[PDB]
Amino acid sequence: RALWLPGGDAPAHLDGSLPGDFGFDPLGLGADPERLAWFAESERVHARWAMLAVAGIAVQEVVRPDVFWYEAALKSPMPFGNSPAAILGLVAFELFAMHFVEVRRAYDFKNPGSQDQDPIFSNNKLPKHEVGYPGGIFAPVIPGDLAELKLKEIKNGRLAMLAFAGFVMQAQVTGKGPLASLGDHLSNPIGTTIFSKAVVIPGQAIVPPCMIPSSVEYHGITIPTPCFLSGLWP
Amino acid sequence: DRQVWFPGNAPAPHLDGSLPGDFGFDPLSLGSDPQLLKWFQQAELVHGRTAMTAVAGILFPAVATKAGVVNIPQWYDAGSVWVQNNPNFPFAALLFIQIILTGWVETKRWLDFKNPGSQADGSFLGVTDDFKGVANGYPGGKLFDPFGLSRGSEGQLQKYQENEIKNGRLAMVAFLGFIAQHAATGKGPIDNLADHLANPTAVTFATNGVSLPFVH
Amino acid sequence: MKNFTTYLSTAPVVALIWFTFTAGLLIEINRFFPDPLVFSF
Amino acid sequence: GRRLWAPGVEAPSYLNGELAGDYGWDPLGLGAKPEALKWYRQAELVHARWAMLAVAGILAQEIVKPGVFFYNAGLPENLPGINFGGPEGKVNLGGLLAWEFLLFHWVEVRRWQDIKKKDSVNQDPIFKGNKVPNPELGYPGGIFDPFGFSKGNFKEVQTKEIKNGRLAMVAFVGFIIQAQATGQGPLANLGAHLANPFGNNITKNIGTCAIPSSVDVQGITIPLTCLWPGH
Ligand code: CHL
Ligand SMILES: CC(/C=C/C=C(C)/C=C/[C@@]12O[C@]1(C)C[C@@H](O)CC2(C)C)=C\C=C\C=C(C)\C=C\C=C(C)\C=C\[C@@]12O[C@]1(C)C[C@@H](O)CC2(C)C
Repeated sequence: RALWLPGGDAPAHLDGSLPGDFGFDPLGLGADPERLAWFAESERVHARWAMLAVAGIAVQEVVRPDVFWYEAALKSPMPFGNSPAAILGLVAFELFAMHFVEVRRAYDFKNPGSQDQDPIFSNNKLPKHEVGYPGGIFAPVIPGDLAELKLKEIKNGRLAMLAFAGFVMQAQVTGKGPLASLGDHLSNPIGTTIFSKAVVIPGQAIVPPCMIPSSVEYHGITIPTPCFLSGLWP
Repeated sequence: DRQVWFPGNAPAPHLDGSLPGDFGFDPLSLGSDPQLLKWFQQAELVHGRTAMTAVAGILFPAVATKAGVVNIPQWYDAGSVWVQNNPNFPFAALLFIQIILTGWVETKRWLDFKNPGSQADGSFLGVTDDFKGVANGYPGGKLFDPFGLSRGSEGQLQKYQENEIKNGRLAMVAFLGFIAQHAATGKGPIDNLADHLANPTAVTFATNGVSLPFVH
Repeated sequence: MKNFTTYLSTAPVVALIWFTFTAGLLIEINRFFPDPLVFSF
Repeated sequence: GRRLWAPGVEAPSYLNGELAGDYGWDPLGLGAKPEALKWYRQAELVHARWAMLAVAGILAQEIVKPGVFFYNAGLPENLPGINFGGPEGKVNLGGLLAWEFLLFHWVEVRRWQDIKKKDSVNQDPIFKGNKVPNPELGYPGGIFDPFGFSKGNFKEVQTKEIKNGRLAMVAFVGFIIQAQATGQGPLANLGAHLANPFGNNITKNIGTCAIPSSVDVQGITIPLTCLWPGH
């Protein structure tokens, strides 16, 4: 099968049944089978959340170039309530909704087929499916076969996870959005890479400062905004 | 047989190579008794894991302090800095909290040593399988090994056991070096490393001042 | 190690350890609490 | 091999002529194990070819630009005047390091996977029709041998390669030590020896380390040292 390192050997606990199985497990994290199933569900949900986040960051940077996505919570709209404390109501609503939907997903994982019935309307029922791939009303149209689409989903999700890590780290080291950093790299390719402004030799070390402030004052809360392991930066 | 600490010398006859990191090193024969050997194996594992955590928590803040990003105090001064910066948290209260928490976890570990698997009865909040223990000094389970790196394969477990014991011994020797270098230079370990890297022919133990008390 | 611990369990060695502990406890009590004559605080 | 490195010595039992340039020379016995011998043969091949290219580059650069010290060729102002892009087109050396790091990580991981398992990365990963024959380890061929010079006596041309590579490695060590002792290029050293043989040789330069202790390259200070404690 396609291996992350061609010519190498896949570990024995990765047979190739899972979508996107390229034999990449050098640490042996998935050698326990129930841990492998749990980590497959975790990879799927991480991939989908990172896909949505990367698409949202790109769109809301294209739509609003004057708003930093790192600082987008400070300038977020407030369509509900006339008070600055209306964020706690939105937090409560989000916590209730995500608790419901994630408990539904988790109990589908532990008990397969248990959460297939609509709790309100007993006629509505999801058809029988696999764990982590609900289908039914969640997938009204499937443009193609399931296995190739699953491979496409996991590949795009891994790319989006790497892209979100890049978005975060570039926001810390540049203080600016993704496509602006891409334009700065396109303007000066030789002098904008991480290898350009960061050099560590045994003599001395040059570490770029992070432009994000260490804290912000959000209605008298003083939210800490630490640069992610900035002392270990090159 | 296996590789030994002194090539050409036979290993200690009470060390048969079953334990991780067995290089046959027991010149004082302190591990002749098998029960005392299990006790000393738990001692070495606890010392090594504590040393590994301590050396990481000394080195990474000191590396970050050397780069100028933060101003975390050196390891020999952090208790004083914490006490001076926390007047509302008395030393005795912090010590009491540490003593009761460590006493709870260490008494559980001790009672598991006396009777293995005895903490698996569900008396602590219904925890049954996770407190059973895999081997002497290797608890495992879903709590202590949540990634399941010991439940995958046997050879992977032995490789990780060798990694753990060798890095633990290295960290213990490193902490001894931390003590000796602070007593000789009055500076942090990353400060000592930076001073050595700046000019290694003149920054040596022979030039600190206390390793060679004479003028020379 | 068993024979060495049996030697440490002999009566003069046990007496030395116990009397060192007791004498040290009395010495450190009289150091931390100098001149105790009565049970008064 | 048959002709040995010294008269009267005997070859080790694991060195009797499989490899080219086998003179039965292993005083430390490092090639006693076949896996270690294969790894060290790969190391000798890449060291030989890199020293080959290095000696060719050092000799050719003194023909074209005799006024540039090859020891100082890494300095940004000793670079050729070319446009690296940006506001001024000046070098940055970070992106220059990044290019080489990425490309050489790819090609050397490919070579490493070849060394671990023979004929395991012969195929082109993208265009699967393309393939490398790889008759022996360290000798890939195909697009690496376009003129097909290995179709004849493979052992003889392998012997030529390994012997020229050993000469190139010794010559590169001589280049480095001469540049550190004199502060001049190799052909300048040869001309100085040809001018005054008894007044300019190793006995007059071995005590001096002409390289400065440290240099400053666009904001960072790289420490420098000779290969011996000269002053
Ligand atoms: C690999 C072949 C190679 C060789 C033999 C040399 C040789 C030399 N270079 Mg050159 N370079 C080489 C490649 C490159 N150089 C440069 C750019 C420069 C510059 C800017 C300079 C040199 C200089 C030098 C000279 C002094 C070296 C020294 O003493 O520093 C001391 C050496 C060290 C402190 C260690 C250096 C390498 C060491 C053997 C370890 C290898 C590095 C590993 C990646 C370490 C891994 C790090 C991990 C932990 C992440 C010497 C003639 C200097 C000079 O003298 O010019 C006047 C100088 O200023 N070179 C680039 C960037 C395109 C290279 C690309 O590969
Ligand atoms: C060296 C060591 C052990 C050495 C023992 C050896 C070699 C034994 C060898 C032998 O027995 C054998 C095998 C066989 C026998 O026949 C012969 C001998 C030769 C006898 C242990 C160290 C072990 C060292 C340990 C446990 C380290 C832990 C220290 C801690 C917790 C430090 C914490 C903090 O430093 C932080 C993190 C932050 C700071 O700011 C504050 C503080 C609190 C100071």
